[PDB]
Amino acid sequence: DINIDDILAELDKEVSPQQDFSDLMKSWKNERCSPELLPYPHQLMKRLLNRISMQSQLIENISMGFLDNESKLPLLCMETELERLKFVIRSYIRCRLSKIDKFSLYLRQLNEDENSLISLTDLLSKDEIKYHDTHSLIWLKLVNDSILKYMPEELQAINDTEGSVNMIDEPDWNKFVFIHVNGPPDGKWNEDPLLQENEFGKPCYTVTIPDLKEEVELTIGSIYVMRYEVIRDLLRDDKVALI
Amino acid sequence: MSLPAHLQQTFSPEEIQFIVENEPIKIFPRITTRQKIRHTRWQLITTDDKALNNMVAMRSTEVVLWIALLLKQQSKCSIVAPQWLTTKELDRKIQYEKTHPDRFSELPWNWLVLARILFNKAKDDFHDPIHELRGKIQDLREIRQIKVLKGLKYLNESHLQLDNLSLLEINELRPFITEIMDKLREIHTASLT
Amino acid sequence: TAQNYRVFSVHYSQFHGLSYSLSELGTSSKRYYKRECPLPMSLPNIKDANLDYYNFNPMGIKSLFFSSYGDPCIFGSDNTLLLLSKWRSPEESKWLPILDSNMEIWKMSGGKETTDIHVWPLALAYDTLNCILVKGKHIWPEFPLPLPSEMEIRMPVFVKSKLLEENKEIQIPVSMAAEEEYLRSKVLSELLTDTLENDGEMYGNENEVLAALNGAYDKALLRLFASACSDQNVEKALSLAHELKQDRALTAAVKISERAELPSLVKKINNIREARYE
Repeated sequence: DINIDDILAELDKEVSPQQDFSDLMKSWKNERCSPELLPYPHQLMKRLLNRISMQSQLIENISMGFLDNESKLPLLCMETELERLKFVIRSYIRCRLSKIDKFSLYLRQLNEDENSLISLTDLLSKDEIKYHDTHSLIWLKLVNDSILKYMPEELQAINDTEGSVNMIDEPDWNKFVFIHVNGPPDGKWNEDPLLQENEFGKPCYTVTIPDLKEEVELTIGSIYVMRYEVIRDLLRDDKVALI
Repeated sequence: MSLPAHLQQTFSPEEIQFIVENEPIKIFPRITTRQKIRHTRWQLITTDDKALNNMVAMRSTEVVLWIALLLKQQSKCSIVAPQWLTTKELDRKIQYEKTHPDRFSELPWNWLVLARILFNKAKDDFHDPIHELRGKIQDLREIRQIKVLKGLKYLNESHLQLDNLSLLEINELRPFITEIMDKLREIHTASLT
Repeated sequence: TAQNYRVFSVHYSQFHGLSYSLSELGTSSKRYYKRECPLPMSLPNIKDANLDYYNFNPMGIKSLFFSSYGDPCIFGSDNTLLLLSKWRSPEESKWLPILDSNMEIWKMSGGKETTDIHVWPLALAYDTLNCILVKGKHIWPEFPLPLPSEMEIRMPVFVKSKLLEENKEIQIPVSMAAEEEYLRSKVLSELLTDTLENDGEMYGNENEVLAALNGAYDKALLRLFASACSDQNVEKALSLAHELKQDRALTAAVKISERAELPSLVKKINNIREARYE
């Protein structure tokens, strides 16, 4: 049989608001579910905060025409869509503000560490850099006055890593998370160097979990309970999403 | 903190509903919004506007589920249940479930969530009698709950695989499976030199 | 039946047989397109599941309607939807059987000879019969009217015996599937073309539908040309290439003939390019 389909595909070949919302939903789901503070979607967030400002002005402008068919369902939908969209962004920001609270001394440690692999301004919004730096002084003043004032000088450090317990609470890198194995974000599987076939045909990624010296194959389109430290590189590269 | 404690590592069932309401669903419009060649318009920013400004009464179309429910709240729509919400396709999935103890059947990730939404909001739009659909959604819910209880005998230091488990079935188990596998990992890594 | 100024009537008597008339009465320029022409539609083969219906409707016309584009349709006792083609010019008119809905039900129920299911037609929007699929021992629907289902129209080129041997969900042989898509596209492109030329568009989309519909015709013919090359019937292949519309799609025919190593077809196709360019 002569298989034509590549000739038919070459004959056949003759950023958007709908896409950015789908990246906000990915970001919100991964941020809720991950133990780490993920890096902020800088350009995505600037785009969405424009569209909310322009759309909220448009809904008010259309409501000026109603003073003078004149069906109201599209006004109702444009309004309920802004409530649905503003909720995802509020729930997203309130979630990552909660992680800046937990990780203040760890983020301060990445910022005092001049040799760091990460700059804090890669990781945080301008309003999160504001929240972080000032919530740290507000809390530090509270404890520093209220109880640290009385301590001997070598115990006055709020962030002593040398003591009997480390005071800097780091993320739980090995948290178990549920993942759904997307495959590459492009449908074009042949690009990917990590991906490979199996027996039963089906493709997968292989990852080694180093404490146990165990390889595991993450077959595409299936759900695993898996340690986050093993997933990070696949999650940053969009190969998997957190359920 | 900024985020309530009951949300700190998981989704509320109302957030799992909100995620499912972002999916496309097929509808039969009861309004013609399509203007003839021979007016207000939708102008949305998170979903495809071009599907709604082109409605014609009783020709099917796809819209995002939260708009289908908002139209169906007036008489202005009817919601076409997916093919898997048929008494034939549910009964093939129940047979698959009974036949393969080792696996969950290939139901879509949102099947419990979408069944619960449409049985409450679109109760009149099923071709099959809704009391037999509710009956088979429960038959599927119960078989998968046995297979989950069998799966939890294997909580592990390394991983699990849970191939066709729904988002709502993952979301009830999340704060148990992950909390126990976290203590099995802490007890294990503590033993290492 | 009527739709706007068009009227379509079916006539019957022992002394005349079945016939139809089609009219366009208008606020001015009244015309009768056809008066009492014979109608090629089957009357029933004259238990109470049928007889309680045929006592009520002896002709077995389940519905009579115009399509949304104003071409007459009739759905008879034989469950076949017939659409009248090219009627605006009477010397070129024909009835097209565009659904054999008994076959289209057997196909979707996985090849069971299926008695508990009946179609009840409402309208032909372009390309798709709105209808109730009724279930049970009565042919007709009940008071909480179920949603109109949609059946996509299919030309009756499905040989049930070939479908039986290749299935023993139904899979359709890709030659049979290409033969239907080529025929279905050829009839629909002629209905649109005549509407757009005689009435004009009512939605701006119709010219972009027609462009997309020609695209599905040429892709169906190239999928038949591949079978003709696989069976090395160079003559059948050249006939399939000659009916092909887009000059840009005829490039795919020469590519397929090289892939098949049939160099006679290569030269012959090059003659078609120049002839159609001129």
